[PDB]
Formats: sequence, structure tokens, C-alpha cells
Amino acid sequence: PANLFPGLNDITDVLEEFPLATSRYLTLLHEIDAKCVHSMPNLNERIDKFLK
Amino acid sequence: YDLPNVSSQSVLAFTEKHYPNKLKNLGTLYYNRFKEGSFDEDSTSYSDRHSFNTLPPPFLPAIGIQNINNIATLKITYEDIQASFNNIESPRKRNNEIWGCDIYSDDSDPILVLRHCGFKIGAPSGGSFHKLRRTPVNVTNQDNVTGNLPLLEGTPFDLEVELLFLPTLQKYPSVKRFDITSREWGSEATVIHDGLSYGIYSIVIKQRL
Amino acid sequence: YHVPIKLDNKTLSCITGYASAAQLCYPGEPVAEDLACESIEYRYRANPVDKLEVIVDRMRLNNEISDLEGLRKYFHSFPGAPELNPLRDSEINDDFHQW
Amino acid sequence: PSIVPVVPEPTEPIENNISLNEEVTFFEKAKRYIGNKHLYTEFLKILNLYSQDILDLDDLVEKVDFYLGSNKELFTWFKNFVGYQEKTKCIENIVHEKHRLDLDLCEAFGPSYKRLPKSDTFMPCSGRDDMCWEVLNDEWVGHPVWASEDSGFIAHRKNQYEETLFKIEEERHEYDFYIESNLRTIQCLETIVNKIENMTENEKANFKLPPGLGHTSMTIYKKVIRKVYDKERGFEIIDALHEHPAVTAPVVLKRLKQKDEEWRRAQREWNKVWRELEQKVFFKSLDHLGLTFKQADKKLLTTKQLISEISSIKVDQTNKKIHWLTPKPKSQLDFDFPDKNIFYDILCLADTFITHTTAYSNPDKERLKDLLKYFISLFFSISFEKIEESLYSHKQNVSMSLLDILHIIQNRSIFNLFANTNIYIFFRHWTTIYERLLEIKQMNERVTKEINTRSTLSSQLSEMGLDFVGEDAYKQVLRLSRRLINGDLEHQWFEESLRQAYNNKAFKLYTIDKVTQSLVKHAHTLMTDAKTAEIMALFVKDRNASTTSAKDQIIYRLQVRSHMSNTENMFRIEFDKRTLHVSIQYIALDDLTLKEPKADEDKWKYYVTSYAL
Amino acid sequence: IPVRPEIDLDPSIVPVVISLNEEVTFFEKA
Amino acid sequence: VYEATPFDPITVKPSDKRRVAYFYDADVGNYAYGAGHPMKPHRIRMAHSLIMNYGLYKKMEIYRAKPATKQEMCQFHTDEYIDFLSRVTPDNLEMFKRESVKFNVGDDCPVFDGLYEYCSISGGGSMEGAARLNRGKCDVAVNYAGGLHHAKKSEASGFCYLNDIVLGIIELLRYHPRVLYIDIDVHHGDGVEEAFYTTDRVMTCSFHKYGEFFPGTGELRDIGVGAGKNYAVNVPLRDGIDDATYRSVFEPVIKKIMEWYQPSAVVLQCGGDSLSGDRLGCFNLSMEGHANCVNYVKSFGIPMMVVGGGGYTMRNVARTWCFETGLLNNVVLDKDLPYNEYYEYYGPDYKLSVRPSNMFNVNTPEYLDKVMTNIFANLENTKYA
Amino acid sequence: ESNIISTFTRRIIKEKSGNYQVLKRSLDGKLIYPEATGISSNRGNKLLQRSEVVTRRDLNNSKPMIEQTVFYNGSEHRLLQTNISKLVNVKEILTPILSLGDIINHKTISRTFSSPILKNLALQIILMIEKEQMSVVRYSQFL
Ligand SMILES: [K+]
Ligand SMILES: [K+]
Ligand SMILES: [Zn+2]
Repeated sequence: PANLFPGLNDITDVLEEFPLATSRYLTLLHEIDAKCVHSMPNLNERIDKFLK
Repeated sequence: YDLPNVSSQSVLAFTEKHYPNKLKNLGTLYYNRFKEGSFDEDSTSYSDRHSFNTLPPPFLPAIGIQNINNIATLKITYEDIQASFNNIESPRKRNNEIWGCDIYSDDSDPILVLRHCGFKIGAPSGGSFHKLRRTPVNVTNQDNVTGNLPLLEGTPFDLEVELLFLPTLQKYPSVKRFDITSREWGSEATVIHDGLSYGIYSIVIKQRL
Repeated sequence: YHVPIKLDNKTLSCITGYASAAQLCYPGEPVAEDLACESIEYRYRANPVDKLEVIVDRMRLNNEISDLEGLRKYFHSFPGAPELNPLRDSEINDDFHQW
Repeated sequence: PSIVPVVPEPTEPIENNISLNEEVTFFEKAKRYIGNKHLYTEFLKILNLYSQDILDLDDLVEKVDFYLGSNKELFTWFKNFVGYQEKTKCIENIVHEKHRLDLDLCEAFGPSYKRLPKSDTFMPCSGRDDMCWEVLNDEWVGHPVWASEDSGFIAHRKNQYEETLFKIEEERHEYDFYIESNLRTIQCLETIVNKIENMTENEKANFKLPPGLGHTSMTIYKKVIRKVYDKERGFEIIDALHEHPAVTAPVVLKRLKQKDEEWRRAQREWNKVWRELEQKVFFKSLDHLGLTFKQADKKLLTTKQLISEISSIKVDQTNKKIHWLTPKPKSQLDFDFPDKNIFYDILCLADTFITHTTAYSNPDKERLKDLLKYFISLFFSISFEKIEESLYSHKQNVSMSLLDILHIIQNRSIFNLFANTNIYIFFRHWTTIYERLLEIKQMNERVTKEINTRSTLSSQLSEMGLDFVGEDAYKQVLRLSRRLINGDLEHQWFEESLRQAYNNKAFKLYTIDKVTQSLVKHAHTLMTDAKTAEIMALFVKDRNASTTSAKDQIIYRLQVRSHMSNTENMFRIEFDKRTLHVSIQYIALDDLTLKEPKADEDKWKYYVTSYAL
Repeated sequence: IPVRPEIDLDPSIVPVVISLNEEVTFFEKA
Repeated sequence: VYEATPFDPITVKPSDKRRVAYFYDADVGNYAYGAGHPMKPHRIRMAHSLIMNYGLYKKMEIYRAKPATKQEMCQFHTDEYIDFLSRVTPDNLEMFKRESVKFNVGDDCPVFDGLYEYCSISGGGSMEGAARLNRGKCDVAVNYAGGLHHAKKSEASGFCYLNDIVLGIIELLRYHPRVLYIDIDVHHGDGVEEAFYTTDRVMTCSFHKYGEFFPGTGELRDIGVGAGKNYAVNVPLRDGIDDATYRSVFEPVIKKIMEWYQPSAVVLQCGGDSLSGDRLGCFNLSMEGHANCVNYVKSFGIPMMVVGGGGYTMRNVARTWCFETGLLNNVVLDKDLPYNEYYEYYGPDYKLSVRPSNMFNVNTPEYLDKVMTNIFANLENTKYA
Repeated sequence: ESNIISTFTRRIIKEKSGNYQVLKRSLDGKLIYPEATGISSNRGNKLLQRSEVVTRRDLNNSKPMIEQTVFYNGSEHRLLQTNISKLVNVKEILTPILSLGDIINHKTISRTFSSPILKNLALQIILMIEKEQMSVVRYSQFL
């Protein structure tokens, strides 16, 4: 029989899909962060102060 | 097969109704065949612009809304008529720039509407001539001409045409007259025409002697 | 998506009498060391893939490619992002299942 | 089919090519009906006349009215075959427009603002207190009155590749819209299905969801579902889950979850093409001038266009003459040749073409090189030894009766070449090349200052040896033009090299090769139209003389007209040697050949001479 | 068998991917 | 009084810093005007994505305004129009074909699923920004969902139904005695100029292309009526204008009006249809040539609102908006793009640049010269605040 | 002759297929006007092309770019720029691997197996793991 190379073709499709999925979620995380940037700093400050 | 009976009494009743401003003469217009006509008419060949023609722009300037029902004085010579008629060195006649019947866009050339109204040159065909309406948008005198075409062919003679400016039409139909099948604008698709509309209000003849 | 495998009463090689089935293996088994380096997760003891259902999908892609090149050789044009395809007879199956 | 791989087939031909055989009968009936062979012959005459796109459809149906109007059912069959719909309109009133300005004109202040009419059409607004009622105002309104522009210009128009880019943008935005909508509808349907799974088997049977489902912009889901099934069998399902959400929306959801996967893979597979299609088109869409001019003067440097140019100057001259204002015109086209070295520079390229060309035999190639050299030296009156030494020193630093080359007016400073078309064409080809080269040379000094002042992009020209050294930039342009003419350089490299190195101000040379190909073919047709050979012979006989009378000028015009027919025209190219002013007049046949009268007695002489023969 | 080759850019989504015989058989052997 | 000058690159002033409020609404990007319509709200979403991967949220405060209520929308517009806007829908369009021609909604400004949502989102963003600029809580309010400057009091023109800019300005007028509107869209700002025409408490300045161009208004002698006389300023340009030319026109006039009219706050419309490669415009500015205007008005030190607007090629206006948002925080962004999800939109190089073409320039020094000198001539009564 | 009949019928059936167009020609029929993309008004531009859909009152002057459609072999297809793109050869773009060497030889498939993109994602991930571990440490001592 012949060899239509299905492994490498599906591998190409996979490797092309991998980086598109991730970036939507990474932007969602970046959006969540933008609320916690005037809370985490002073919280860490007050915690280390109370600790010392 | 037939000359369809086109009617302009509705539009003309309309413009007498809602534009009763007194008929005035905007100015005099010296015909050119590669450019536009200004009403002070700096010399015709003054501007020559090339981008390093085949589509020379429409002759009539944008007159504007506030001047409906006011007439314009255009002057035509002999060689212009003769060049448009037999299609030599006249681009506004190869491109066939005419839209409508008996009332035309501001993009239809004056010479092709002159032809489209039955105005002929030379000895007229002395047959069963249908009622000539060579000035269709003059309510009283649908054929207003003064003088006569000279009896010798080749004469240098000129024309003083008065054009009348009219409101936009809904549609402009393609109507074939005197071997000029005009172009259509106003169809199911086309957006409404931008500028005003016009028709030949009067004609007088002039002899060079 | 994945690579079509040979199933019990299914895709194409077990229907037409061509090949066997895929016979999944057990979690934890003799693995070859080279495979244990290509990091791994090994199933399907021996050559799972079904060939005939790779051939058929290839034929569908070839038909689409020929349609594009024919659009070129006849209408002298560049294709325009083929249309996203709806269902074919799955609509008949959905309606028959609802009723 | 196991052993052999799969191949794409050539194509399936379109449908409208192989369906003809039911109508082949009607034409035998038409042949029987017209009867005679000659009437049928002119019938087929007009049929083929149309099938070659010569006359219109209505006019065709009129010519077939002249033939088969005698039969009504036959003519209606024909009418509907060509789809000639009846123009059942003689009663047509050109009706007025509904809109433009039915209502608004009053006291107007300034160009584009007029007062609203004082009437109690007062629509009351809610949120306005005293402040918003005094600062915001509603007396004046702005209405466009496109008042003549009091000017004139051309309108910008999109390059050909910008539009390809816009269409690509729209295609990918549409893919993205469909996939995002399918996802959001998946979400809503999933919420519903989860509500439906955990129930009792009788609160299912009576469950109904109202139109909208909780989507504030609901229609999307319906739209999505339509596009998934169809727009015929899609309303049926959209309603079948409006009245049975318990059994017919775990099926409409299992399929959206197929279409999402498939439509995203399709987006990927076509982004491959979208990506390969963008490197090529993007960069050649930022050069608008070098891409407009290329086509413009590929299709405007033809015989018709320049003739039309000079004849346009002629016709507006004469109709301005019909107006009393100006007295009369002298000539039409004016050229000045300040720098003469460029002449040899043109030869730098001219026969540089022929040494490469194959469409000519080397003997007649020597012959037309002789044409060029002797012709330039005799017309523009620079020594043949000067072109000799320029030729020799050229290949040193980059290291003869003309008749058979081809085969009282005293103090003669002006010389007139009364020519037919081909000579005019070749001459203004030469003139175009010369003026464009002189324009590219005038500022070459500050061009050297450009390339030097640029102190340290495109690395290719670096390895290619296509950069610009602090050398003579104009002579480097000469060298690179030679390079591309002989083929030492494919096009795009010439293009971007000149573009960045010199400036974008040198687009007018991006086609130099082609335009030189215009003067190595027209000069060759000069020696193969024998009549133009007679013309050039009479020219050199009239020019090699130093003194002659105006009567022999008329004689010259007469038997140079001898060789060109009545239909053909003539152009007189006057050249004055003091300033190298070359003027061209557009001469009609019977009227006067040369300069208009200054006074009237010189053309008393004209009268007597011209009517004397 | 109804194989349906029509225009397709993508492949058709594959079919998604009890039986205690050999376990109780091991227990038999044991 | 026009002097040619080259374009020296962008330099961020550290002698002035400010706190940036940047509003957004994660739903604005799900409303599509239509199928092939030019206007996209997807635009705004794209810009957000870039701002999120450049880490610009570590320097400004993202908010989400409350969608404006009908009784605010009714400060400028009329009640009938707001009702019609809340009721009209692609589902029931025929029943409205009377008023659908009185309010221009349906010919060029279509109806789509949830246009009232979008209108409210824009108006609310702008009104919240102006409110917080009045209450000292920030110095720069940024709203890329506003900027619909074509809407009329009782009509919808140019895809602009609600004129949220007039709302924001009426808000700023409660606290400040004088405001200055600055429009750098390629089209005339007809709506705002028409709204504020015969008052002096707002001065309007637009830089538009005149001629045979939508919307046909904005001629050199349109300078307002009665009280607001000399308090309007139109700058009609011509095709092909470029960064150096646009800068030599822009900076002198802005400086003159800031020296003579003495404003208390400034509003800036940053339409992206005056860039190079647009779909509906024919200027030739580049990214830096656009951002220069924002920079030069920021360097004056007053309360500033920055609203979005036109621009109908998505990637260009996305990049430009992200760059101006960077340079608002006194930063200059690297010229590589981070991998966001709208990445493939930015081929073939994937950089932060908007390159001009060699298009011909038509503005000659004589034109700009007499334009600017007669502007300065009529501006000699705008002196007292 | 019946060949004239055959070709006449062919031309009629093809122009009645619904495709191929109607172009605005000249009177002699040898000057085919250019496309009307970029114009804003329509007074003086009636002869170009799809200019039918351009007004000076509607801000959308982009309707001339709506991608003509064509029925062929069963369904409607859209076209980018027909003719009156030999750069991009889509029968080569759009196809499978034929051998191992095609991972570097093919021009699309090579753009994937050489991407520096799976390596920058891992970097961003570890860089956020580090900040979150800073937090985990500062909370784990309060408790
Ligand atoms: K503006
Ligand atoms: K104002
Ligand atoms: Zn705009």
C-alpha cells in the first residue's frame, strides 16, 4: 500500500492550533490582573510590616 | 420603432410651484471641449494638468441648489458641432455622455442633447417632419429658434443656447432619438443623481459674415 | 479531530474485510525504551490507523483543489475563501430522531 | 484502491457549455420560413455580426423584425430566447425627485448655515435645565450646498493592491464573526440543556422557552442555527425546539459542537493562503506613483495619444481664434534642448538595445545605427566627430552619404522638417526620453549629497552591489539603465534600488527599457516605408543647403506632399540652431505650409508664388 | 457502501473515541 | 505665516505626568453593524488586546462605565428619537417606515441586533470620564468607544446615532467655564459644531478635507453666529497631506487658540481615517504623525478627554490607538507586537508601524499660508476667557 | 452555415447563465473604463464601473468592493480579483506532506515547524508562576 503521511499532517494541524487556544486565556488572566494592582502591593506591604 | 411620448409638464409645474423665483440669467458660458466653463471665463487653454486624457470632466460647473429655475447662456461655434456630429477628436462624444430624455443630468453634454432634441445641420429633410420640440423645457414655446441655418453648407455659424436648470429627477431613462441612444441612471439599483438637471430652454442662430 | 482508527463495526477497514481492529493496550505494560525517551503516552499495540478512511478524505480534498483550479482555468479568477459548509443528511437524521 | 495514491483531476467543465441540442430544430423551421437563400444569408450575416459583439440586442431584434416579423409565434419565440423584454413604454412621465430641498430656505448667514423657520414645532427635551437650554441652541441648521468647488482637481483613487488587502480584511472578519457567534450560542444552549437534564420526566414534557431565551440580542442564535442546517430546513428546527426544548436541544447542541471545530479548522486552512497572499501584495501597495505611472504611460505613449494632444492644441487655438480676442496662433509644440551631452547619453542606451536584440540582422542593425547617428548629427547640428569621440571615450572609461545609409533666405538659422506621422512619432519618442533624462539629471548634484549625507534596512543591495556609492549619481543611473536593458538586472531590483538610493522622485525611469524599445522599432520602420525614405531624402537635400528662396520652400512642401496621400496629414518641425528651439506646427494640406504673415506683403509674395505654379 | 466524496477543505470529524472477560479468567487461573 | 519644518521624532515629556482613566466594556465587540458595513466595533476590542499584552494596565486605571440612561441621552437628543431608538429593531422594521425616514435610520445607518446597547455603552463611557475629570480623580479620560461626532439632535448620520461627545462636553461645562473641541478626523465634525454653534463657552476646531466630500460642510468662512462668532475654526486641507505638512499646520493654530481663547479643558477626537491605507479617507499621515497631535496637546497641561472615532481599516487604527495609549503614560512602546490572539491580522511583518505611501501631496505653501493667515486674522477677538 | 448558429446559441446561453457581467464600453467598444473604487461623489464619474452605488450623501463609499459571485459545479463561489495573481499558486499552498523533506522544502509547512512561538509561551508561563509563588510565600507565614 501507499503512505499518505497522516501522522505528520495531523501534527502540522495540531502545532498550528496550539498557540491560538492559549492566548485567549492569557488575555483573560491579564484582564483579571488589572483589578488587583492597587490591592496586592499594599497588602504585601502591610503583611510584611505586621510580620516585622 | 417609436418615439415614446416623454412628458415634462409635471416637473415644470413643480418648479413653477416651489421655485417661483424670477427667471434671471446667471451669466455667459463659452463652450470648451476638454475642460469646464467658468462664468468669468478666463482664457480656455489656461490650465493644462497631466499626472505622469480620454475622460475629460463634465462641462457645466456645479451650479448649486439655490439656483434652480435660472437659465445659462452657452455659446457654440461651428467646428465644435461638426466634430461632435461625425465623431472626430471629440471625447465627450465617444464616451457617449448623455443621461435621460428631454431632461438630463448635469453630466450630459450640451451637444449630444442638442442632437437629442432633433436639431440638425445642413438642408433639413423636407419630408413628413414630426413636430420638432427642440426646446422642450420652455412651457410656452416648445420650439424656440430665431434665424435660419444658412443655405450654403460649410458656413461658419454659431449658436446662442439658453439652458434651464431643473430639480433632480427620480430616474433618467434611455431613449433613442436621431441615432443617439442615451445612457440610463435611476434604475432599481443606482443611487439618486448628485447634481441638478437641465434642458434646452432656447436657441438662436448666428452667422459669421 | 484525530487520526481515524480501525473500530469494531465501523469506519471502513473492518466493514470491507480488509484489516483487524486496533486492540487498545493496558495502562502499564512493556514499553520500548526509545519510546520511553520520546517522552510518551503509548496506546494501540500495533499500527492503529485505518488506511481507507485516509484515502477517502484525501479524495475529498483533491476534489476541492480541482474545483479551485477549475475556477481559475475557466473564470480566470482567484478563489475567495470557500464557504463554511452546513450539514448534508444529518438534518434528515436529526428530524428522524426527533420523530 | 489501496496501493496507488490519489491525484487531483484536471477539472469538470462548466454546465453552460454542453447543453444545446433541443433548440437546433427551430432554426430549420426559420430557414424554411424565410425560403430564399440570400435573405437567409443576410440573416446569418447579422447573427454572426452580433456573435462578434458588433451591434446591440435591441438593434438585433429590430433587424430580425425586418425579417421574421411576418410570423408572430416565431418572433415571440425569438424575443424570449434572447430575452428581449418588451419596452412597453411610450407613456412615460419623467417624475420629480422626492427629497432634495422641498422645504428649507430662509434667512441664511454665512456659507453653510441657515435659520430654522420660526414655528411651534417645538419638540420638548427632558434632560435640559437652564444651562443646557442656553448653551445648546436650535435656531440655525447646516445644510450642504456644494457650491461649484470654485476650483478644479482630480480625485484620489485606490491602487489595485490596496483593494485586495481590503477584501482580505473583510473575509477574515466574516470568518471570525461566524465562529464567535457559534461559540456564544453554544454557551446559551449549554446552560439550557443543563437545566433540562436534571428534572422529572413530566416537567420535561411541558417545558417551553419564550423567544429570546435570555439573549438580549437573540436573533443571533436563530441566525447561527439557520446557517448550520439551511434556510429551508432551518425554520422547521428553530420552531421544533421552540415547542420541544427537552428532546430537540441535545441534538441542536451536539451539532453546533461539530460546526465550531470544523469552522475553526477551515479558518486555519485558509489562513495559509491568506498568509502567503500578503507578503507579495503589501509592499507593492505603498508605491502609488511608480505603479500608476507605469500603466499610464504604458498605454499613453501610443500614436493616437500624442497626435490627439497636438490636435487638441490646434483645435482650441482655432476656436479661440473664432473668438475675436486673440489674433491667431503661430505654432503648437515647443521644446528646448539646453544640454547636448544627453544626446550621446541616449545613444549610450540606444544601440545598446540593438547589440542585445535578436529581431534584426546585424547588417540592417548597422544601417539603423547609421540612421540614428547621422540623423541626430545633421538635425541638431552637432559634429559627427563629437559623437565619434563620445562613443570612443565612453567605451574607454566603461572599459558617408546618408541617402545610401538608408538605401531669398540667406543666413539660414532656421530649418524645417515637413514630416508625416512616423517621423513625428519617432522624433517625439526621442524628445520624451531626452526631457525625462534632463529632468533626472538637473538635481543630480544634491542627489550625490543625498546618498552621501545618508550615513548609517535593505541588506540585499549591500551583497548585490546595487547600492549607491558617492559616485556620479546621474552616470550611475545611466549605468544601471544599461544594466537592465542588457538584462544585467531584473526589474524589481532596479526599482527598489533607485527608489531608496535616489528618492521616490525617479519613477519616470522605471520603464526606460520599454521606451527605448519604442525607438529601435520605429526607426527601423523608417527605412522600410519607402515614402518616408523619400521624405528624409528631400529633407537632407533641403537642409544640407545654406541658402534658398521661399519659392523653393513651397516647392519642398509640394513634392514632399507628393509622397503622402490626401488622407495623410503633415507636421512641420522647425528647428532654430541658436537656442536649439524646436517647434512643431500641425499643418493641414491646402493651407499655408510655414510661418504666418508678420506683415501682409510677404504673403502678397505667398499669393503670387502659390498661385503661380 | 455509501462513501460520499464531495468538495471538502477539511476531513469529516472522526467518530469519538463492560468486558470483564480476561480479568475473571485470571481469577480462574489463580 | 506657514513655515515648512521636518518631523523630529516623538519625545515624551517627563516634566508632566498624569493619572489615566481608561474606560472599556467587554460587550461592545459583539454588536455587528451588518455583513459588509465598514464600521466595526471589533476595532475597539482589538486595541484592548494590544493594551493588555504591553502591560499598560500597570500604569492606568481600567473602569467600566454604567450604561447611560434615557434621561441623560435626552439632554441633547429629543424624546421621540430616543423612544424610536429603543423600539426599532430588525424584527419589526416595516411597522416603522414612517418615522424611519424622519430619523434617517435605515438607509445608510442600518438597524442591527442591539444598537441601543452600543449607543448606551458609548454615551456612558464618555459621561463617566467627563464626570471623573470634573471631580479631580484623574487628568486624562480615555474612551475609544465614543467619538460619534456625526449624529444630529434629531437624526442619525454617518453611522452616528447618539452624539455622546456633546453629552461629555455639557458635563465638562458644569465645572469649567470654557472648553475646546479638537477634531482630527478626515471628515468634518458637523454634529458637535452644529450643536455648539452660537455659544462661546465651547470653541470648536476641526482639521478636515473639504471639497466634494462627505458631509459637505466645514468651509473656511463658517465661524459661527451671533455670540459664538469667531468661536468656530475649520481647516480645509487637501489630498495627500503628510506628517511634516500636517504638523506645520496643526501646531501653530493649536498654540494660537490655546494662547488666545484660554481654555479650561480640551476634548480630542482621534479618528483613524486620516492615516495611510484607510478605506474611506485620503490623507497620508503615519502612526507617529498622528500620535504627534495627541502629544502636542498633552504637553499643554489641562484636563483632556480622548475619544475614539472613525478609521475603517482595523489593524492600522488598533496599532495607532495602542501607541497613543502608551505615550499617554509617558512611555514609548517597543516596535514589536506581542503575541495576542488577533495576531494574524497584522501580517506580513507583525510590527507596530503604520507606513505612508508615496502618494502625491496637493497642499502647496501658498494655500496653507493664506488659510492660516486669515484664520489668525479672524482669531483676534478670541482673547478674554 | 450552422456553425454560426451553434456559436450564437452558445453565446446566448452563456450570457443567460447569470454570470460574466455587463461592462461599460466605448462607442467603438475598444475603451473599457476603469473601476470606480475610491470616488466619493458621483457627478462626473458615471461611466467608470459599479459607480452606480456611490453617493455624496452616504459615508459608505465601499460598495464597489463586494466580491462578485459565480455559480459553478453546484454552488456559489466568491472571487477576489478576476481579470481583464500568478504570484500565489494555491494548488501548491493547499496540500499535504508528500515526504519527510517537505518540512523544510514546502513554504507553508516550514513556517510552522520553525516558529519561535512555543518557546515564548513557556517563558510567559514561568514568569507568572514566579510572581504567584512570591505571593504564596508571603501568605504562608501570616497563617
Ligand atoms: K476633523
Ligand atoms: K463653538
Ligand atoms: Zn471620519
